[PDB]
Amino acid sequence: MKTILSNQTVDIPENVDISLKGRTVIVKGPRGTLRRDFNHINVELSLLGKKKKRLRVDKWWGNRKELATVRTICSHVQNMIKGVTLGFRYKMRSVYAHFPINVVIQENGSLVEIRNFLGEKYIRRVRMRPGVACSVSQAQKDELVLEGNDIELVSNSAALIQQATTVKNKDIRKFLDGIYVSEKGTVQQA
RNA sequence: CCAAUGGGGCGAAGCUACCAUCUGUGGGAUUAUGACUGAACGCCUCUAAGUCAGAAUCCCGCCCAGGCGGAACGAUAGCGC
Ligand SMILES: [Mg+2]
Ligand SMILES: [Mg+2]
Ligand SMILES: [Mg+2]
Ligand SMILES: [Mg+2]
Ligand SMILES: [Mg+2]
Ligand SMILES: [Mg+2]
Repeated sequence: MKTILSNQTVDIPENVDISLKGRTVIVKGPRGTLRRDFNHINVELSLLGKKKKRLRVDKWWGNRKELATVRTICSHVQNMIKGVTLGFRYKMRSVYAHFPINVVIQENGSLVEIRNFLGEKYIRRVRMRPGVACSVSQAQKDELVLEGNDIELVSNSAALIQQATTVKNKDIRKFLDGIYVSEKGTVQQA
């Protein structure tokens, strides 16, 4: 079955300016700008109102798979609003039974060195995605804080570190060592 | 000198032996898999749209040949313009 119309709307905070170049969404906020291209989805984007702006997503004559893309766009656009206003802050804890995991931040938070992971002599060097900054946590021991405006870049950056410290040829239910994503917050709490 | 290389010792050059010696190499997309964001299904979800890492595999490189396939350049005798 094709549905005549399926739509959803997004509310834009006053401090965020959204402009459309076709299906390219440009969100400008206090923390910067994010541009995402949605040309791989056949939807219709509309900006409504002037005082309280809104973004509308329309899908005319959509089957089940095409209808599922309508909310996906809204959620991405909301994350972009969240990124440019509050930012994204993933925290990671390093877990170890015997060998402390030493983390050194280089290149202004764009490179992470991991040493002595399960006692390995090999040094792991993880490169953060552009626009993502890693830093050791002054508040807690054995913790990292990744910050950025793009949720996917920040969360991909953290996945790289988490998968860098993988245990091999052991029972990973026993050998639990590794750095893991422990919290998903925002840079500015508001 | 002859004995169809008379026999035997040592033996140049050449050839030749893991029986001596030397040299044997880099990327790309990715598989399995593990994940990101994320609906579908207000939650969840590696998947649906989008995204990441990924290998004796695969393709290429390096290497071997070099097409009824080209190229630049030289010189061109009764011959070119
Ligand atoms: Mg064992
Ligand atoms: Mg005789
Ligand atoms: Mg001899
Ligand atoms: Mg590769
Ligand atoms: Mg996959
Ligand atoms: Mg890849």
